Amino acid sequence: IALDIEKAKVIQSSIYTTLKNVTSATEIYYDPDPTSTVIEEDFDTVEAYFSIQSPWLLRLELDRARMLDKQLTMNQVADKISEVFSDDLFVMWSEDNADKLIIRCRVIAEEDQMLKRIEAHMLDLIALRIPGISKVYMVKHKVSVPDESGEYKNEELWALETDGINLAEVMAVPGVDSSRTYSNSFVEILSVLGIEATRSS
Amino acid sequence: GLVCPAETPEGQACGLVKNLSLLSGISIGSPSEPIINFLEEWGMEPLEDYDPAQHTKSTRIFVNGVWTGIHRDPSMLVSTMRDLRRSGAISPEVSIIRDIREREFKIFTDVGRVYRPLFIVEDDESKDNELRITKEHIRKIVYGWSSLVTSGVIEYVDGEEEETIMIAMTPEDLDTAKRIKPTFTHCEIHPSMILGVAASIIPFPDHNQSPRN
Amino acid sequence: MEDNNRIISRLWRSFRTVKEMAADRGYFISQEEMDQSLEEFRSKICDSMGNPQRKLMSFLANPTPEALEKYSDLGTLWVEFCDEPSVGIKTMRNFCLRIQEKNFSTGIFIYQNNITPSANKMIPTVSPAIIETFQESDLVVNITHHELVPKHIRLSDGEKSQLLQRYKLKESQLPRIQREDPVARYLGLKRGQVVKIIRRSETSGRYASYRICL
Amino acid sequence: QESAANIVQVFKKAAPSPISHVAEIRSALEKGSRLISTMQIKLYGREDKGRTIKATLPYVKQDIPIVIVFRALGVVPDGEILQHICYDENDWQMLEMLKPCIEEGFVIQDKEVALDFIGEKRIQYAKDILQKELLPHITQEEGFETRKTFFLGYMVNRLLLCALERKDQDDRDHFGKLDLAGPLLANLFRILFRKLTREIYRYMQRCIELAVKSTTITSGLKYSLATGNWGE
Amino acid sequence: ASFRFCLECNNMLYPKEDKENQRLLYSCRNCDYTELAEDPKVYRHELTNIGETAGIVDDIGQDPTLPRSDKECPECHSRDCVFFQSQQRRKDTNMTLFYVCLNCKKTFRDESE
Amino acid sequence: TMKEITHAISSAKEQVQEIIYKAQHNELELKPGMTLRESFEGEVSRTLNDARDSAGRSAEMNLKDLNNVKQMVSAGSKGSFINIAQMSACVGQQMVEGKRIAFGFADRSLPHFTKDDFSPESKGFVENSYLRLTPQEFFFHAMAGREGLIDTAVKTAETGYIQRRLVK
Ligand SMILES: [Zn+2]
Ligand SMILES: [Zn+2]
Repeated sequence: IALDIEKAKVIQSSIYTTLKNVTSATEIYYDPDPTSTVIEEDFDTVEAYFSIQSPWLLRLELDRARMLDKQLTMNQVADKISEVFSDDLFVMWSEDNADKLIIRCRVIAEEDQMLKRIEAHMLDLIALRIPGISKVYMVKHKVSVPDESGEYKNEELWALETDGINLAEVMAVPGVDSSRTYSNSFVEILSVLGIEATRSS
Repeated sequence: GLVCPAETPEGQACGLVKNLSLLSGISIGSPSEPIINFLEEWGMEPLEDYDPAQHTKSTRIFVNGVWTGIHRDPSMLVSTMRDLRRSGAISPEVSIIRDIREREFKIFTDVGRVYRPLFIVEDDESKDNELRITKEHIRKIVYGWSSLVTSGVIEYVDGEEEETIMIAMTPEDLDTAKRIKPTFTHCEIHPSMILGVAASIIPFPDHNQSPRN
Repeated sequence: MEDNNRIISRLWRSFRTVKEMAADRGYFISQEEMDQSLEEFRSKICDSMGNPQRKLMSFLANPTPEALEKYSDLGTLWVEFCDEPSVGIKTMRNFCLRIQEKNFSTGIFIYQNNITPSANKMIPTVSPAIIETFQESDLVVNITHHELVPKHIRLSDGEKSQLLQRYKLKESQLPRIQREDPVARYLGLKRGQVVKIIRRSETSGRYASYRICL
Repeated sequence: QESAANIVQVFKKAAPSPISHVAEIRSALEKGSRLISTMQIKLYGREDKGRTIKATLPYVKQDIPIVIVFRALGVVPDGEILQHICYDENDWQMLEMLKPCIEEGFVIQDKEVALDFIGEKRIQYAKDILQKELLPHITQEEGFETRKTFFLGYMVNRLLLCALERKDQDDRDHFGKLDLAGPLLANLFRILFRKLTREIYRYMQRCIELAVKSTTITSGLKYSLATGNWGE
Repeated sequence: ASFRFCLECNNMLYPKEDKENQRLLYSCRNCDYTELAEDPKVYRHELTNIGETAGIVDDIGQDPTLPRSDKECPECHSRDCVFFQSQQRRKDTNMTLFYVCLNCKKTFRDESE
Repeated sequence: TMKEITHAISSAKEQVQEIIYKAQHNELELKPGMTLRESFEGEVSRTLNDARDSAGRSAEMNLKDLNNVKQMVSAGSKGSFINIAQMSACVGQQMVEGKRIAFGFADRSLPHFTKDDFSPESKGFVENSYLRLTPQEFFFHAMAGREGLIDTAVKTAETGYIQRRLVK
């Protein structure tokens, strides 16, 4: 896969998206009845989630356009969330069809203090799809190369350039050539590929 | 206007040493009270007793960096002080800036504010659309510069007050040879005044690579 | 398929790498034994549903017909893997002992996430033999394979005691290489061993450098 | 000799720092001694961690959480404090921010304790640093506590006005924000006449029952003007 | 949110739960005052668009440093308007023009999406 | 030719007024990785530059094999295209820190300008030739050169340090 346009993207988005980057707002309401809400645009989302806790609520309103960019799914998003805390935090969510994406949840001695520390632990210590690797652009480069017929010829190939640096990890990713990867951070290169390769850099 | 763009030492300290334009002058140090008073007696309800909600969009006023109360409708407080300076009853050296876009009133007596002089425009023409100064004042030049100011025909604009005015270049205007040329409150005495002693002797400084000048 | 389909694809590349290192170290191994496709691999070290059981991957290998020619006493190596994603000081004695008796000389445990501080503090406790530790997530891609990584090579205490005479060197005057150097580990060096590096050069074609391991 | 004084500035402080944003104001009496001590109205808690507001005062070792600075000033109840900072009860965001801060000072409930936590002997000194050191311009008189309070309020405001992306970080090089000859002699003369002042104090402190060496103001002036070294 | 204080000793309001009856209370920790919940909403984070209209006193037609466009508001149909861009100092904002009319004080844009 | 150029700046001026109208309407999409605003500049810049580029090129081919300045350029003994350009055609766009003359004055270049003027006559584009700058143009230009002079008076000895090190 060289001039595989879509293959480029397919790797881009596989190299750090956090809950914090898809959440338009978060609120913590008081709903003591675990079988209906004090909220309108939520009703449906309860009843349609009982077939095939603490009275303190925490709602998140995720962005639509933001779920198409980094591409995400309520099923996934939550799936992640749920398995992050696990058996001591029941969570629910609407379905991608709706006109308002949401995620409700409760815990399981002063709860308004706890359900707020778990406000952050949700927006800054939880990843969805690595680290230190922000912006990641794509480019069409000039790569001279051996035609079968001998002569060297123009065969541009897509390449992903980053805006941060981690190697040991972004190296073992399915779809790259851990024989050509390269960070200008020589410091790193030496640590990963052996002083020699370091010198080369 | 205040400093010459060209004259300044090469290497070492470069830009840490500035020279004054021809027209620039520095403030000296007037007194505050004859204006603090002159105020809290023309609409300035003192800070001491303030109420944020009864007085919503209350334009707050500052004096030399102190907050001496707010004022209700200021539009006039403004075009009164400005009429006071032009007759010469609040030193032409003081600075008064009205920042509508924030609702505040700047008062400066300070000593060390560089200022330049400009012609006043004022749409004061019940005969058209104009520089308060006329070709009668000119040819009239017992008529010093002290009078050109005591008649509200020219004003001393410091850098701060500058922010809220609109200056016209060529008084007049505002051939396949000359250089192509592209609300006013003041006009420029003359653009060739933004220069200081140094460049003033340079012929056609407007034709050389700036770094050479 | 979920996201466990990949935790296999990797354990496999990490594998082949081990092999390569073992043959490059100076042992026997067929190019095929390295080229075991992902397919014909699954059904060989898996149980029921589709999970790989490592306790059955570990193996041995030995000094090639050649290796015995430059390096006499180069003993036999043993590579081991473990299903305990956090192996500790206890499941350790099973390794520390397994060789101190079979009498090999080269231990190679592949800890998945991490070994215990109580554990590894029992490595240099069985000489002459020596033991190494390699994290899993660090052997997924053979580092030697990299573009910038030039070919290195060991040197008998003969080929070494030669370089020195041939260049009139006092050992210290020779370019060095770190013990914890990625490549140094890969070929399993030791404090006192030399390494000839041979890389391409836009000036002569090939230059021959040497690094002793401090 | 050419940054102007007595003005409010707000600066963002790099990702690596316990402080988020901070607002400062360099103050000095336009006429009279002229102290060079600045006010720091910080804002701890980076743009994440669960965000207090503390400020620095002249001569105080550590920093104080704005709430106390208010009660220690003359404003003891909450919401009367938020009174000064925020000017629009319908601006929940800002107010929210303040919340955590109020909790900080919730432990000191009056002017007694207010001026205390600032370490009978200690309480008295507390006052001092507020009438002669705290935002010393405005005036160092006495019965104006109120005024300084509205400032420290206008300040804590300016801070947030930015930490909420409504106003940019202050433009450090906005020329609008020159001590000629005349002024120079001033700050210089004082330094002199003042040594003459406390000189004339010694002749008066020996007479167990003329003296004014008018050479310190003559020779002092000369030295400077001669070389180029102002300070004595 | 728009939270509340309290009569008596004007202070901050902390919430507590009506255990036995299941409902929300607000209170004070200086005295004793206590009031029921105004709304089930307690806290919001919100990760803007408010502040583009930035203080526009009628006098905004006296700030000479502002541009002049000869359009015509969507109501009074005049031809003396002044404008600018959002005052929201955000490097990522957009560039649409907001207009004020010397004959009303409206807020019509140039936008079209 | 002095005319043919003038109108290569006028038209270039409108290809700017045009993309400014089309921006003051939100009628343009954000080129991935860039801000809606930044992407506005990115074009204005690429517009004036290409304008200026041929502005000069018209004169370049307009100077016969007798023009002395040309001669001194072909011989390779002094100056280049750029030079002729800035002397017979258009001086160019002025700049500091990489962006056309800032807004030191709240929302404007000089007090002689209407707020929010993002045009080129405000951001520092000297449309004039040395043979023929307007105050504004003349100023920006200075602010631009000023940045230049700066490092030629800084990189001068820090470069020398870095040198010294390599040596020792
Ligand atoms: Zn109360
Ligand atoms: Zn209207």
